[PDB]
Amino acid sequence: YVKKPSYKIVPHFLGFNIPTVSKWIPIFGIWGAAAGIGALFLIEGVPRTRQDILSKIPIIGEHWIREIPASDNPF
Amino acid sequence: FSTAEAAGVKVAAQDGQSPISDLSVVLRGGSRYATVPGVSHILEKFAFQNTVPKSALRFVRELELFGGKLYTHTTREHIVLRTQFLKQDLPYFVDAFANVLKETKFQQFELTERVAPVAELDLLKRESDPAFTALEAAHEVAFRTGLGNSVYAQGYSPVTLEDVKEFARQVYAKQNVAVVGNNVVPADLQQLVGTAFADLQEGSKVTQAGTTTLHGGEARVRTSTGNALTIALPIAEPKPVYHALASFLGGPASMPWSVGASPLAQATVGTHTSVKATYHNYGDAGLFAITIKGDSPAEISQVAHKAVQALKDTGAEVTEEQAARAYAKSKFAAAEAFENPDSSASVIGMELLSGVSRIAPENVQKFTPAELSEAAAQLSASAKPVVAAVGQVHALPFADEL
Repeated sequence: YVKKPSYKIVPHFLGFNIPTVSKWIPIFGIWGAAAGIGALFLIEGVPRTRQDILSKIPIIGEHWIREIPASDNPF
Repeated sequence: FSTAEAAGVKVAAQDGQSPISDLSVVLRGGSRYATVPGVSHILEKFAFQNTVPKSALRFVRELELFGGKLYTHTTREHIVLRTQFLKQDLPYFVDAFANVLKETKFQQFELTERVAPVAELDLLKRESDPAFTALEAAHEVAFRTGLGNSVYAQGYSPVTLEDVKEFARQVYAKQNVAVVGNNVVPADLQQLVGTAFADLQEGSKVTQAGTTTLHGGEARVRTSTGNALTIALPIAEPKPVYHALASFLGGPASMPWSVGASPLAQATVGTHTSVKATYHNYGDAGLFAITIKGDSPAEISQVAHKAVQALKDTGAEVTEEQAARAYAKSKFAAAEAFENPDSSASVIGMELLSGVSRIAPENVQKFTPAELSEAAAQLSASAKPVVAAVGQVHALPFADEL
């Protein structure tokens, strides 16, 4: 015979609890990647982005190593 | 159902072989005892509201964890509160009923926002059927007060929180409470009720203000939502033969797509109308009713004439075949009523709260053609016929026409 139902209250805040949030942790990850890729793509033209990030990527990085010949540069 | 007593409370239980138990508290608090019109309906709807140990919210959330269900209804005689659960969860349900009877906080906001609106939807759903209305109207004409009180709360006469609190002070007392357990081990229930309902007031037996008086008459409830007609005959001496007569006269078909072989069923041929004879025993008076619903007032009128003729014809002569058919249909009706949890609970509730021993379906008396015809004769020759017409009342019959 059962006298009482068996349960606990899980900690919660602003209507979030850890079981639920834990399911969304990976989604925040992917959105973070999406925002990272997007941001980097937006500033791909900035010379510092190329110098410090993009030209350092292996294989692919040579796409961003481009020199103007000294004969063709007024400045 | 082994009847016993636990701490002043009458407890009846029957063990079975099922995972499902039904526990019902039957209260002597139906409408015949209602202090003010509609209070017994409101009290029924106030069950499992906020108690001091446990809120209505907490109760419902925990009930869902046990997968239990809750059923409540009000009759002229009782309020029935039933729970259905798994066998093992019995202690929880006993304790829940104890909280309701001992510790209900009857709060004004519950009445205004929760209880009264639900009671109003309950009634409106019932009245969608014009036959319900007609049979209710018929009891009101026949008895006026007591059995003639409305079962349900109506808008014209409002129930107040003080009305409900006073009635509950009377009803929720050891003298007005019976516990009925279907598929509950009887020894286990007695032990639990004995601990849980020990501090319930003793109180006193609730009584009907005034003696039951019988009256004839007419009620003409003009609605726009369907047509019906009840022909009732108030009975001063309730006798078990009227069960047999109700089942004999019959009305509903025992077979799909058929009319039926019962006299009242045969009265409906050529019409889209239905009929049903019923007998209501209330201990000290009874009501024998024949209700006809349909879409056509002309057809209802036509059937109504045939129905009263059928009753007169029965008063003349019944065959042996017909008397045996009555015994069979009546034993069956008794059996299925003792099976149905809603009606079952009230049957044992009546045995426990009054002292009217239940008639087992296997002990239903066989009435001879003489006894049946004699019963029908008394009804055909009643001094106090009641007729309740619902719908296009200008087109429905009157008592003096029948």
